Amino acid sequence: DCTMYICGDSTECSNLLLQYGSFCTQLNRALTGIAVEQDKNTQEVFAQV
Amino acid sequence: DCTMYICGDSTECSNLLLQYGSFCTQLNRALTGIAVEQDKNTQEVFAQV
Amino acid sequence: KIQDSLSSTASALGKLQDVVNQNAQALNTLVKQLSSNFGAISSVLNDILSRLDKVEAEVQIDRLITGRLQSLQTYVTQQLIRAAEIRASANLAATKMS
Amino acid sequence: SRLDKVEAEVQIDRLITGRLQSLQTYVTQQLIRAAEIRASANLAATKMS
Amino acid sequence: QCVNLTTRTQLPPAYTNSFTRGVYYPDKVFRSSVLHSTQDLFLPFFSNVTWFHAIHVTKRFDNPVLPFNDGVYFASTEKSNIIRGWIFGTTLDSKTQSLLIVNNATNVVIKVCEFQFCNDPFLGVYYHKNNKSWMESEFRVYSSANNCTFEYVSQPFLMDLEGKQGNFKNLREFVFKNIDGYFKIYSKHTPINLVRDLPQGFSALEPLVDLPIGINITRFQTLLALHRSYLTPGDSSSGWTAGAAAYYVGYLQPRTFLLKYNENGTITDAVDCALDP
Amino acid sequence: LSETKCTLKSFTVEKGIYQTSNFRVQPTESIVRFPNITNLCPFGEVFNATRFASVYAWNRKRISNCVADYSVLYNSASFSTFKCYGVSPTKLNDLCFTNVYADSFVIRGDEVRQIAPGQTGKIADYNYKLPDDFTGCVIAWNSNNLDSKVGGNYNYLYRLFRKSNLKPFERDISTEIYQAGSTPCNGVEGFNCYFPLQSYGFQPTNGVGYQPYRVVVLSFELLHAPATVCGPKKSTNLVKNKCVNFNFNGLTGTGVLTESNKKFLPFQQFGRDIADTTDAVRDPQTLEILDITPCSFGGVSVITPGTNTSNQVAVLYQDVNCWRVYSTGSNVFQTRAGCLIGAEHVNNSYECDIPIGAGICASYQT
Amino acid sequence: TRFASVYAWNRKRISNCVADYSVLYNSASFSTFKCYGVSPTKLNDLCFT
Amino acid sequence: FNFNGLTGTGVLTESNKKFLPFQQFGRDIADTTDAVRDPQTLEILDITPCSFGGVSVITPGTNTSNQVAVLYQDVNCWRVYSTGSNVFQTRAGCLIGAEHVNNSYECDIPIGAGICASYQT
Amino acid sequence: KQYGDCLGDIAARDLICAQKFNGLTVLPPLLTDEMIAQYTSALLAGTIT
Ligand SMILES: CCCCCCCC/C=C/CCCCCCCC(=O)OCCOC[C@H](OCCO)[C@H]1O[C@@H](OCCO)C[C@H]1OCCO
Ligand SMILES: CCCCCCCC/C=C/CCCCCCCC(=O)OCCOC[C@H](OCCO)[C@H]1O[C@@H](OCCO)C[C@H]1OCCO
Ligand SMILES: *[C@@H]1O[C@H](CO)[C@@H](O[C@@H]2O[C@H](CO)[C@@H](O)[C@H](O)[C@H]2NC(C)=O)[C@H](O)[C@H]1NC(C)=O
Ligand SMILES: *[C@@H]1O[C@H](CO)[C@@H](O[C@@H]2O[C@H](CO)[C@@H](O)[C@H](O)[C@H]2NC(C)=O)[C@H](O)[C@H]1NC(C)=O
Ligand SMILES: *[C@@H]1O[C@H](CO)[C@@H](O[C@@H]2O[C@H](CO)[C@@H](O)[C@H](O)[C@H]2NC(C)=O)[C@H](O)[C@H]1NC(C)=O
Ligand SMILES: *[C@@H]1O[C@H](CO)[C@@H](O[C@@H]2O[C@H](CO)[C@@H](O)[C@H](O)[C@H]2NC(C)=O)[C@H](O)[C@H]1NC(C)=O
Ligand SMILES: *[C@@H]1O[C@H](CO)[C@@H](O[C@@H]2O[C@H](CO)[C@@H](O)[C@H](O)[C@H]2NC(C)=O)[C@H](O)[C@H]1NC(C)=O
Ligand SMILES: *[C@@H]1O[C@H](CO)[C@@H](O[C@@H]2O[C@H](CO)[C@@H](O)[C@H](O)[C@H]2NC(C)=O)[C@H](O)[C@H]1NC(C)=O
Ligand SMILES: *[C@@H]1O[C@H](CO)[C@@H](O[C@@H]2O[C@H](CO)[C@@H](O)[C@H](O)[C@H]2NC(C)=O)[C@H](O)[C@H]1NC(C)=O
Ligand SMILES: *[C@@H]1O[C@H](CO)[C@@H](O[C@@H]2O[C@H](CO)[C@@H](O)[C@H](O)[C@H]2NC(C)=O)[C@H](O)[C@H]1NC(C)=O
Ligand SMILES: *[C@@H]1O[C@H](CO)[C@@H](O)[C@H](O)[C@H]1NC(C)=O
Ligand SMILES: *[C@@H]1O[C@H](CO)[C@@H](O)[C@H](O)[C@H]1NC(C)=O
Ligand SMILES: *[C@@H]1O[C@H](CO)[C@@H](O)[C@H](O)[C@H]1NC(C)=O
Ligand SMILES: *[C@@H]1O[C@H](CO)[C@@H](O)[C@H](O)[C@H]1NC(C)=O
Ligand SMILES: *[C@@H]1O[C@H](CO)[C@@H](O)[C@H](O)[C@H]1NC(C)=O
Ligand SMILES: *[C@@H]1O[C@H](CO)[C@@H](O)[C@H](O)[C@H]1NC(C)=O
Ligand SMILES: *[C@@H]1O[C@H](CO)[C@@H](O)[C@H](O)[C@H]1NC(C)=O
Ligand SMILES: *[C@@H]1O[C@H](CO)[C@@H](O)[C@H](O)[C@H]1NC(C)=O
Repeated sequence: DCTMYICGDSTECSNLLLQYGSFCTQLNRALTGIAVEQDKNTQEVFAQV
Repeated sequence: DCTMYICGDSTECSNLLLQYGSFCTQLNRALTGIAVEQDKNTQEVFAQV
Repeated sequence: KIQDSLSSTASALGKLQDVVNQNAQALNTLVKQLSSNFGAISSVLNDILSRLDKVEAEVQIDRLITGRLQSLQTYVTQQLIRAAEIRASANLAATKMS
Repeated sequence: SRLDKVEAEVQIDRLITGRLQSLQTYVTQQLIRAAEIRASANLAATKMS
Repeated sequence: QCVNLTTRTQLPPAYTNSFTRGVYYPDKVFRSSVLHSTQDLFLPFFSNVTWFHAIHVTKRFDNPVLPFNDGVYFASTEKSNIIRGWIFGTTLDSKTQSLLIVNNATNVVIKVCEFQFCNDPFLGVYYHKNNKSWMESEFRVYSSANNCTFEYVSQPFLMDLEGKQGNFKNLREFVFKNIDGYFKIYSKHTPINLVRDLPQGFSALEPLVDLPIGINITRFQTLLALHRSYLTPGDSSSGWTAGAAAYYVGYLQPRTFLLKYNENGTITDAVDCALDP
Repeated sequence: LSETKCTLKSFTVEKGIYQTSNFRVQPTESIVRFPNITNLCPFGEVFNATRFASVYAWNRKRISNCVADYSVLYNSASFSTFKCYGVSPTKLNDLCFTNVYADSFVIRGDEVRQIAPGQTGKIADYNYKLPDDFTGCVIAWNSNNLDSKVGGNYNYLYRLFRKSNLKPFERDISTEIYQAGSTPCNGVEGFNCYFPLQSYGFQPTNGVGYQPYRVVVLSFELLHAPATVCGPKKSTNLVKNKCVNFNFNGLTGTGVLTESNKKFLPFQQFGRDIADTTDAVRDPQTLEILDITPCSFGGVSVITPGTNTSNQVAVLYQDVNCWRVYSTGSNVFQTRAGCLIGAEHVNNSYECDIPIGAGICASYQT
Repeated sequence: TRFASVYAWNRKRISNCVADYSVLYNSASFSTFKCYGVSPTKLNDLCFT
Repeated sequence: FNFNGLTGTGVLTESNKKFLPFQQFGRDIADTTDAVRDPQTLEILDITPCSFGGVSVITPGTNTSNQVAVLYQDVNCWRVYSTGSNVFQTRAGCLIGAEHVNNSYECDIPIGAGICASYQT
Repeated sequence: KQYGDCLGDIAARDLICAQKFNGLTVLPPLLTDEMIAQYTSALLAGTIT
């Protein structure tokens, strides 16, 4: 959670962070890819039969 | 094209960007490697015979 | 049956379409990230250069330059990481051909 | 607590830039590690078969 | 001269949903075919707006003093021009300054004076037989106004005072904000054909005016017009008929919205990013 | 070829094909389109006034439809303070201003420092506060000759007590008894019950810190909305379909101007794209929407054998269909990767030497 | 009544008190007031060590 | 809160920590203030953030429906946006808005820890 | 890990609480360990018989 890591509970920091929203969407896109790939790894190794 | 992405048609931005020239040469070096590798991939798959 | 299954369903070639989509989305994200202020008073160089003189303008233009260079660096790093995986797939396809 | 909302932004933008770069470094290294884990999982899926 | 009103019946307050209404153009920059994310004071989606009206020759005549927390969404469905404006202030007496926006059937008057407002401010419309004519008759709003730092009077006009009979035809939406000494108003007139409630729809309000009034505003009150004629044989305090009109009041909050700009420059849809997951 | 030599940072180039900067076009003219306003701004009524206001009830004046040639003040006026916020002083002549308001009042000399964003003090707390994100200029000048009379001048008041600080640009003209204790004041001054306004005492021989100062605060926005007040810039003719430097209501830039399909609402002056760059503008003199397009466009690659072998080059203009080329001559060949200029096209087929793209290769042969 | 010479300047400890500097608004007038490491509009909300 | 000028947001609870007489605040590894001594009563208190816990929303296409189920990992069914019928506790968190069936199907929407969701009649 | 478990100084003491209070979540895998064990027992029963 970008806003919680960078800004915590600060509202001013969040309003300032609204400039960098594409970068956080990008970070979470990459992490989501990694996560579904972990599940696909386990599938391709164990669910052959 | 670094100068077009970062600076557009601005001459002042270009003169200021002349400090970061190694970084743009580096970026384009990496991208050029990727491009010739794409061509090598297609070669190694299809031009075996 | 192969031919009919291909001619009926539209999303059978999911992996190739995913490659195409990922490249297109990376470029479009790189274009959209030109709207970031990166801490400057504006994200438009012409706005900054219209309002501020050449000494107060550099403080903002250097912020914009640092941010946009970091955007390009992120794009290139992710392209290298994706090219490694595409090259693994191409080596597998070259092994399957042989 | 110490600075008003105009002097505070100069510092908060520094903090935001730094923390976003921290997250970016984390995600980049997670992608590089996930590539190696995926190579290992492909090898394990080949050894299974 | 500042009469109080009697013969009003007592009814509980009503409530109504805000089916995605109250969106306004955030800036003055033109955009097309783009989804623009914006954070600003906005009326949240499916909000709980309070319902007031004036009805039944007199049963209901609602003009209470409402709060003005950070901004007001104000809608009014009417057919015979009963809503005439508002009063904005903090104590609404002559100790402090107040903002008066009123349409006296002839001009739009915007004043920032020190008004000594009435307990029941209203305007009057009289209906004459042997004429079948309705004419502006009363302006019982304030007792006095001394130190008046701002004033605007529009170009003259004549708007029809006839009481219409039928459905509500006109929906008029207004967003009022008070920031940095400016009183911002955004408006949108929409034709309707409806009986009872808020028309569920979407319409983006357009910037109307920024007034440099520079006052503190915490409460406000709506200015209605009542009808008086031979059918109302009482005195000033008792004997008058309301007509038919209703207005709704919602409050703005700092929200993030995702606005959808058309291929032309119009906002056609929006998302309330904090409504639900 | 020299762009490559500089990019490689060497005087030698190996055989190959190299990307260079995109095709650039330089602007041929400069364009200035400001509105056709003629009146000079009321510098006389604002700066040269018989009576200024008290700081507690400060005056706001709307400025519209005028030319802000402030060099008319050079002959008569002299300012101890002139600080601009969000704009540079040397840029005011090339800019149009959006919602100009002039705030004016008279304060003590020791309080001019308090008219600035983020200040505290008796003025900034109780009389006149500037917002933190203030765009405009603050002007002040000593007025001891005009505003100080022998025996003290007691016309200028200021609020001394107030239950809470003012908001930005908020005005408080209330005059009710300030209750400084817990016991109530029933509208009469007494013990811990003070009238909230006190008068400056402006004797002529007061020290410079206690001498009257006339302050003017100008508020505006820049480059976001239609503007009527504009700086002194001589306006030129409109040039379309050509790479020009433009200046529309203060917004500078470079590009090609063409007529547009867009319809701006009457309160709109600029249009922006996803990257927030201005891509449409309404001409201030003739209200017509125009579209702004960059001049530089199109990728360029230079094909070289080693500079050790030759100094000939062929240039590939992807995104050109043979023109927007650096030079043309003989040997213009249209490939699917772009227009190739400087290479002779043969009909034989060989193994690839220098990959050009889309099935075409180049080589240095006899 | 008496201030010190700059060469032998006086240092005074302040403790156990409430800093409501608005009591100076009636009597004092300062040509210079510059704060370092803190914003002037924040002094009412802080406690000083 | 505002403790001696230090502002912030959180939940205050009584602490095991013992501050030396010259100490007023306590910080964690990230240097955020996590303990404070109350100035009026000299008792140590612990500051804990208010926001906590991951949330996922499960949707069929908005083209198909506007129903959603929300998964609150780190909740054991509450700290939920809304509750009603259909509260199901999985090992990945509390799932609210989905009906739990006894059959087993191939995965449609992976929820985690062996649970999947789908939009069926 | 519930909020009532991280409530108090256990937040600073535990590492997972410190991660969760800063927006860093660990998502559970899709296949449980029992399911992976069923897959391996199926592979064993297929290869044995
Ligand atoms: C100290 C420095 C000074 C600076 C000065 C800057 C600001 C001064 C300018 C003020 C212009 C205000 C324009 C908005 C209302 C007048 C609108 C107008 O000039 O046309 C008159 C027709 O009315 C149109 C409007 O609505 C049109 C539909 O009839 C009216 O409808 C009325 O309510 C509905 C009853 O019909 C009220 C009123 O608008 C309310 C204002 O918020
Ligand atoms: C310009 C404007 C500024 C005005 C005010 C600013 C600040 C002035 C405050 C001064 C407080 C000083 C107190 C600290 C040491 C005194 C120690 C004390 O108030 O307790 C007395 C008991 O002694 C404890 C200490 O040690 C306790 C063990 O006996 C002593 O031991 C001694 O040496 C060991 C022999 O027993 C010396 C001494 O401490 C040395 C000081 O460094
Ligand atoms: C209308 O009614 C209000 C109260 O409902 C009257 O205001 C009161 O006036 C009396 C004496 O004039 C005061 O003792 C009360 O304290 C007032 N109440 C309020 C709320 O201010 C008002 O005078 C009436 N107006 C007329 C002319 O009938
Ligand atoms: C509506 O309000 C306007 C503004 O007060 C009234 O017009 C003014 O009338 C007075 C008295 O004749 C004049 O002194 C002002 O100069 C007028 N103002 C302007 C500029 O129009 C108007 O009479 C009112 N109409 C009704 C029906 O009450
Ligand atoms: C018909 O309308 C006219 C004006 O349009 C009315 O004339 C005025 O009416 C008021 C109140 O009735 C009187 O105080 C004025 O003295 C009248 N002035 C004129 C010009 O006559 C007229 O009264 C209306 N007819 C009826 C029957 O009410
Ligand atoms: C606000 O109103 C008060 C009360 O009318 C004004 O004070 C009077 O102003 C006149 C004109 O200068 C003087 O002749 C009186 O002696 C003043 N005293 C009173 C209480 O009557 C005051 O000037 C007005 N102006 C502002 C903006 O404060
Ligand atoms: C957008 O603007 C256009 C131009 O004002 C509106 O008019 C449409 O224009 C197109 C192209 O000429 C025509 O094909 C349509 O028939 C026009 N529509 C009508 C009936 O006016 C258009 O309505 C606006 N809105 C949208 C959503 O396109
Ligand atoms: C705007 O007006 C409100 C109401 O008059 C003010 O709020 C009051 O503030 C005083 C202290 O300044 C308190 O004693 C009252 O209890 C408050 N009343 C309410 C309803 O909150 C507010 O302070 C004014 N705004 C400014 C900037 O002064
Ligand atoms: C360069 O332009 C020419 C025409 O200007 C293109 O040739 C045309 O290609 C289209 C393909 O859809 C054909 O329908 C036309 O009949 C062709 N015209 C001629 C004159 O042959 C050519 O394709 C363009 N070059 C590239 C590589 O894009
Ligand atoms: C949610 O809470 C319940 C109890 O509040 C947990 O169920 C317990 O699990 C432990 C495992 O160590 C058993 O020892 C207890 O006997 C169980 N209690 C009951 C009454 O069932 C449950 O595991 C928690 N949910 C998750 C997924 O963590
Ligand atoms: C609107 O608010 C009132 C005030 O409590 C409440 O009774 C009513 O239920 C709310 N409306 C809805 C439908 O939420
Ligand atoms: C200001 O006013 C004085 C006297 O009215 C006049 O002499 C002087 O020229 C004026 N300055 C200008 C040029 O505005
Ligand atoms: C001046 O501008 C107006 C628009 O306000 C325009 O109608 C008029 O033709 C212009 N005159 C010129 C172009 O000189
Ligand atoms: C390349 O360089 C070497 C040494 O500079 C030279 O001997 C050789 O002749 C050059 N190649 C050609 C073909 O000119
Ligand atoms: C190549 O062949 C085509 C047709 O075969 C002919 O028109 C063209 O002139 C030839 N080009 C050369 C270089 O002779
Ligand atoms: C005031 O603070 C002291 C600590 O110095 C404390 O002992 C006393 O009880 C406090 N009084 C209160 C809480 O009013
Ligand atoms: C999905 O979208 C398409 C086109 O909008 C529509 O035809 C289809 O009915 C939608 N699916 C469902 C199940 O509603
Ligand atoms: C599912 O099965 C369990 C026992 O295996 C039983 O307790 C429960 O009631 C069943 N639910 C349904 C909907 O069949």
